Amino acid sequence: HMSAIKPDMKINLRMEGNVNGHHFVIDGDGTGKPFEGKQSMDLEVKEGGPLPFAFDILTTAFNRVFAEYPDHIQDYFKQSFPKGYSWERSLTFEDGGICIARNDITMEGDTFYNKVRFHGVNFPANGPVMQKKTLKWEPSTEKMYVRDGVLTGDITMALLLEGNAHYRCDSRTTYKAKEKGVKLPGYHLVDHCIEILSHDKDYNKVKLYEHAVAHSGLPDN
Amino acid sequence: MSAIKPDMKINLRMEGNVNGHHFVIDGDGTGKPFEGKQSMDLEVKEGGPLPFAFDILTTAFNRVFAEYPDHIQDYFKQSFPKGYSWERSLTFEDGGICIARNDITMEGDTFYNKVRFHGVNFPANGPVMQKKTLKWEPSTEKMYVRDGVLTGDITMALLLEGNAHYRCDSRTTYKAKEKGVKLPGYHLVDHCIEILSHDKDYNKVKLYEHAVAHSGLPDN
Amino acid sequence: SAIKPDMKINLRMEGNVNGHHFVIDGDGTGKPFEGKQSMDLEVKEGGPLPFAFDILTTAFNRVFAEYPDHIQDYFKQSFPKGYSWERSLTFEDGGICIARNDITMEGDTFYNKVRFHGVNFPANGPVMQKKTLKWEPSTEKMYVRDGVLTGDITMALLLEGNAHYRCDSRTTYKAKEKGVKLPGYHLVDHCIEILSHDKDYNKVKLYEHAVAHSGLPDN
Amino acid sequence: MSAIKPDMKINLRMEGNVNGHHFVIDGDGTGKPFEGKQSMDLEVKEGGPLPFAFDILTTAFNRVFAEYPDHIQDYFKQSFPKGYSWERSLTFEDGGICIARNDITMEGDTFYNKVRFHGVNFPANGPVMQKKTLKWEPSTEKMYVRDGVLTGDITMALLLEGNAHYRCDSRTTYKAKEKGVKLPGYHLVDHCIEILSHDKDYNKVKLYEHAVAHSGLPDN
Repeated sequence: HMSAIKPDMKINLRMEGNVNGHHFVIDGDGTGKPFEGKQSMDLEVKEGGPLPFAFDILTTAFNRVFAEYPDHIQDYFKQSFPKGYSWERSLTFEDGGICIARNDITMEGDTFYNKVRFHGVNFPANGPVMQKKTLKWEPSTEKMYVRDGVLTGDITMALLLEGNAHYRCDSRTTYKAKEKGVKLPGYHLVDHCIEILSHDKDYNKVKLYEHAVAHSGLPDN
Repeated sequence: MSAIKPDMKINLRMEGNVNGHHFVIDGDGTGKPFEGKQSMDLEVKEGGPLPFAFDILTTAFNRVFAEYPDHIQDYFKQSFPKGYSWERSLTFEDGGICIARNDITMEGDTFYNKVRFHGVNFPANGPVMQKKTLKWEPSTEKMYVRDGVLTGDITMALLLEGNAHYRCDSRTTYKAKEKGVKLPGYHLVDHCIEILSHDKDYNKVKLYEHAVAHSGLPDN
Repeated sequence: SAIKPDMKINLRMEGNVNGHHFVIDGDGTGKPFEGKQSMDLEVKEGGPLPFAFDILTTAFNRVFAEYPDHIQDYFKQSFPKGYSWERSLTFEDGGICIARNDITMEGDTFYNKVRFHGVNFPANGPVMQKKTLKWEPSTEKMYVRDGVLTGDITMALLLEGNAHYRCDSRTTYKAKEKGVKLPGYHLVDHCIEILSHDKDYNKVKLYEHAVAHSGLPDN
Repeated sequence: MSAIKPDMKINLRMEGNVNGHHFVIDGDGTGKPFEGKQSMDLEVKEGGPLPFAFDILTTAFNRVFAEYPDHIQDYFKQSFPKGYSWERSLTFEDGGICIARNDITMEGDTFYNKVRFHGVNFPANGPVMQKKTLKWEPSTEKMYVRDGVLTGDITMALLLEGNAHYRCDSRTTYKAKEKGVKLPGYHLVDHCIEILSHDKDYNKVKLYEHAVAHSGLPDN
């Protein structure tokens, strides 16, 4: 239908979560261009700071409506508004650390609202996360498809570590629309790149940016 | 002057969210720490009736209730009266993943458990959302130290109607709250857990568990 | 190089999946610098295969990837002495495959000795029941772990009725000669296709196109 | 008139490759199936000496030698004179991934095993390639039926030099050569395996394993 999505969107996000027995609340004002698949956010930890973990593991939980979609790819995400949609996500890191995240997404005019939740367990004390040895998320490629009838995305992720070592994480998100009638898209790919643009010593304030582009792979891309 | 007594009470509240259905469950239990045997009556206070298999939360309803033999260090009875806390991951073969955690404390003859539980990515047509589970099969927990921390891994299996099984890998880390508590060597904990009875919609459940720690073959 | 812009390809695989043994020969031709290669495969032994042919197909040389100038090309750098890989394919339903290929080049031809071993596919899975359609296009991630080039992939077989069958690959790349320069983190896009086949895939014509890039926001 | 005797011989030859290194290990030993014990002296005919920890081949060297109680259907002993076969995947925590196979048959009082074994992606600096393993810890195989086939999953751990552990998940699929043989229901199989003896190079090795099957708690 007609979406309600206009090319400059405000972004309003709200995260509550616990890693390793440590609670934190974080807020973010942000703005974006859904149709260019770009956005940036100003996160500010409202409780639980300084976080004793790496802020990087939180970042992808900070909306694939901001994915530049070609018209030969069904945009399950933009066609899900006004009503909106919600995702669930597991992150499984290679040292048995595992997070689950939920984000539920609505729209009040020029603004997306995100009630996000984040939980992480089993991070080992001398690992990259708890010792905060992380540098950035490398550029990834999300594999999009339908299983048991739900748009699913899997990703093979890797965090750059000091020493230019890499820390592997597997990602699986399930997206569900709030409204009936949303066409399921054929299998596709979504390149992204996420980025901490600026940040203070303790990470209590953070500038985040993301660029996500959908494509069919080779070749034709 | 022991912190652990032969007949103990168990007081628990869990709060969780699986597939986005919120819930709070409360349990009122009794145990025999030295016999590794305990039972519990749980009543759902919010979220009833639960739209997923009650079974998935049951191991998240305390290893002080294991019978430990003298030749295996008993970390959990050693962690009291101050307490301890576990974090747990449950990874289901169909994408089902839960994380959970329990902070156990003690007042006199009573354990106080604050428990959380979050489950994502269970399919609509799987054994959990369809409520086809009957019971956790009796299982063996592998206990070992990794990075300063007591850790158990378990190959779990949920028995289903039609008698197929449905697999879960669990990892649990246990952390004493007081310093200095001595880490056990490598060992095994035998478990069996059961819903003795329940009301139709699982708003009231009586749970029972039994765990016995051992060293395996060939000394058992 | 001495890797020519038009290479020929000599393949020879020997395999065993679910205790079914097979031997498969393939000869083809390539445009290494364009990142493209097709091959005519023939099952010399153990056919008609009791399982989906697609699972063997990535087992049928990253040297055929278009590498841009800002990315180290480990694979063409490894020649003319060559390189090797072991790979593991972990499928969602417990089915596991491992593969190895030694890749040598004498003259204008690449030679591959390729091994491939599969265990624990369920009797009624998409693999033993032949319900696979094609691999979907993919995107290998290349990084270094413990001084060895590694490429991990989120793979997915398209099946009958458009369902998918997930698979996770890990591949480790080892240059033959010492101290060949390890590349920085990067991606290869892939697309592999059976172009045509006969009834029981005793005869198979394959194509693959790989392009290396450093991801957004550049690619 | 039962096929299996209380004192069998074992003839086993293995062919294998880990990390591009080929090898052949031949074997000769004995054991008591109804007791669930066996032992064998293993000779490296080729590939020797072996770069990698010898322990990772050890479980790949027959559940016939498992002690089953009358209340559990013994799939393996009900497989013979015809015999049975297994496939194995070993998935190590640091990316190392093994797959193995064996066809077990019988000729008189001898079991004959054709063992294949292939490990890939073991990190040059790991305990595997660096040979810092000491032993497998005692374990418990979880036996159940998937798609009509006997499948046992294990939570394995290697003890390494320095009191650390190395984790490995096992999945084995068991298939009789004979039609009809009836599958048991869920059970546990306690294992313990031991290099009893070996030369500095590990080209000659004496092995011992002990298997006992049971219903787990509280029926053990």
